[PDB]
Amino acid sequence: SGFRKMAFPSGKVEGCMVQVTCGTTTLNGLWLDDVVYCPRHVICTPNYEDLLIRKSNHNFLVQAGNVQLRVIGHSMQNCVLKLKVDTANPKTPKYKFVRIQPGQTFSVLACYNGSPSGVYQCAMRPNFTIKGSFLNGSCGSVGFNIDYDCVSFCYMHHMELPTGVHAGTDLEGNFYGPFVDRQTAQAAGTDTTITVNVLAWLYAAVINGDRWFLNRFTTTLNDFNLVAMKYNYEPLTQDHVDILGPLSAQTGIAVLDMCASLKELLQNGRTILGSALLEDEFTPFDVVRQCSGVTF
Amino acid sequence: SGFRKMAFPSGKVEGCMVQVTCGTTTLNGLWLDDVVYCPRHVICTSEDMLNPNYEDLLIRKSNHNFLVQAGNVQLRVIGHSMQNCVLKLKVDTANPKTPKYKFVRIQPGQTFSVLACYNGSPSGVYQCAMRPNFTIKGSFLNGSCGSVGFNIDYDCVSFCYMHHMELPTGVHAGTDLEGNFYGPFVDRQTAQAAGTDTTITVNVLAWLYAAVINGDRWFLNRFTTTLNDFNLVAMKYNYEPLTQDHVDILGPLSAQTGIAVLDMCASLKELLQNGMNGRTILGSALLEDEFTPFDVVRQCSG
Ligand SMILES: *C(=N)[C@@H]1C[C@@]2(CN1C(=O)[C@H](CC(C)C)N(C)C(=O)c1cc3c(F)cc(F)c(F)c3[nH]1)C(=O)Nc1ccccc12
Ligand SMILES: *C(=N)[C@@H]1C[C@@]2(CN1C(=O)[C@H](CC(C)C)N(C)C(=O)c1cc3c(F)cc(F)c(F)c3[nH]1)C(=O)Nc1ccccc12
Repeated sequence: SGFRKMAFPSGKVEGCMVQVTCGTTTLNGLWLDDVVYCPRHVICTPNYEDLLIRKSNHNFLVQAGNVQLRVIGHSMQNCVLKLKVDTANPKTPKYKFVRIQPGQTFSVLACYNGSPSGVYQCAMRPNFTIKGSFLNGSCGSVGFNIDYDCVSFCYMHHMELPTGVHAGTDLEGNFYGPFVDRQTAQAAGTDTTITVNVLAWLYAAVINGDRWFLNRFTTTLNDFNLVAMKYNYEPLTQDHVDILGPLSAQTGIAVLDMCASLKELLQNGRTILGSALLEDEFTPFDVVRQCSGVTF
Repeated sequence: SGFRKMAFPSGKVEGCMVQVTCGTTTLNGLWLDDVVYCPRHVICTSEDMLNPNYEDLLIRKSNHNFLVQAGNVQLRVIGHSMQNCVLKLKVDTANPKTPKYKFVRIQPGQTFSVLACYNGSPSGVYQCAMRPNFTIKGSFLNGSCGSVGFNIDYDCVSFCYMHHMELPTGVHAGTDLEGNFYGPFVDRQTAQAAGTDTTITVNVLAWLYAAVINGDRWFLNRFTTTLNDFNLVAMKYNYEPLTQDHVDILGPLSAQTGIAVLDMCASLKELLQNGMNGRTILGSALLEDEFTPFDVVRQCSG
């Protein structure tokens, strides 16, 4: 029993982290095969096309611990810098690049100077920001999930907003949300609660012996959606009902019955899983992987 | 900026996890050098779990009775010895992935990362704290015994915990890497009760300093208190006593924010009497006690 904010085992990702230095700027790089992916803002003192044409291969100092890697080429893809290196990473795992949807979670391996400092779970907020923990030097730190034995890289850290939340790109350099890689005052849209994730966390509470919030009532998907609007909650789709199915069968509580419990919880407000708020940073798959004991 | 429940990168520990099987029992083992450390209850029979005689069961075991697997590589056991509640299995090959490591025994209130494993393979990593009643609030299912707790300063892995059992309340109990249980727990399937748990006061105060560092000031007040008056309050709320030693360790955080410890104590006293009134501190609607003053410094400074 027990329910914690559990990250993925970061072992496969640590073997990919390298230090990238350009001028007086030092950040992190993701070494996969013979390419090092890192935020392009490492070339700033901005016109990225201009600054990149004025760079040579040896202008980029890449370090894998104490081993200096020789840059044999460089190219830009959106907001990511791709540095071709002479040696392929022997610790390159089975990996792929994915772009996650708002509401999806991932583990962040925070790094400084190419070395991993810590690991934590994060959710891609519906306003396309992450509520992470990043200090100066953590750009290039990545977000990932693990399915079977494949690392799915979904996030690269680029910036912090004046509000304290963070923003970054997928591994193709495409920013999540309306953010740009300029050191300018940027504002995130009004954030909303990930409804399907709160429902999955309520199923995790039933699995761990918390039933006080349950009620006899059931609802329709349309009535529950009218309620979600009045509370800044993301709409619940029929697709979300299908992904909640396995958790609904394991507890014997229909999704629309748990929706009537969530409606009641939102109108009145005890603790659930040691929290005094409705937690939205656990997907239905996060609940299954923790409560079923999925390994990697 | 930002404040999260941050675990240590588990890479160095994943390379040490092996699967240990004894009879019909399968659990996790920690492979360091040519020794595999695991909970000794792996030698218990499904029938006699209440009062096993470990010295008696270990004398009737041979090296070939222990099946150790490192992924797909079966390791040959060349010897076996018992140290308190841990079983140490001498193996023929030294772990090539053995990191720089040491064994430490933590004090209640201290935090650490838990690499949860099943069948020798890592499932997940979370942050934990040694509760004042000597239990941990882990997330563990059957087959998780042998999973370890660790801290990684510089490049050395401090192994401080090995998972052994779950108590009827859903909390967990285990040993240090010398096999000494934390608390009054024994490795038997006998009726065991953890004492009434209490809140780690110094950790809540450190987390309040982390909130000021991250721009949360709503809970602050002009009042100050004495250490003795605050301690009378802590009792009325099931909080552990705040000692002068705790004031000293909180010093660096107090100097970085300019808020005296006894002033933050008057804010905690106020927070305990009213609550949150709908407000949140660092995204939590409760007073968090699982961050030591050193965890706050690690995360906020680097
Ligand atoms: C990456 N190495 C660091 C880590 C940091 C963001 N970051 C950057 O390099 C950012 C690059 C820009 C996208 C060009 N960066 C400097 C910012 O995001 C940034 C700078 C400021 C301010 F000066 C003021 C401000 F109000 C603001 F919102 C800013 N954002 C990160 O994740 N956290 C952090 C803290 C301190 C310095 C750097 C970074
Ligand atoms: C380790 N492989 C598993 C994981 C589990 C505890 N655990 C054990 O093997 C424990 C060994 C004892 C110390 C001999 N174990 C069986 C328990 O701690 C245990 C068994 C029971 C009960 F039958 C009833 C009960 F009320 C109780 F509190 C028990 N504790 C773990 O951490 N969580 C878990 C869940 C289910 C099975 C095993 C384990």
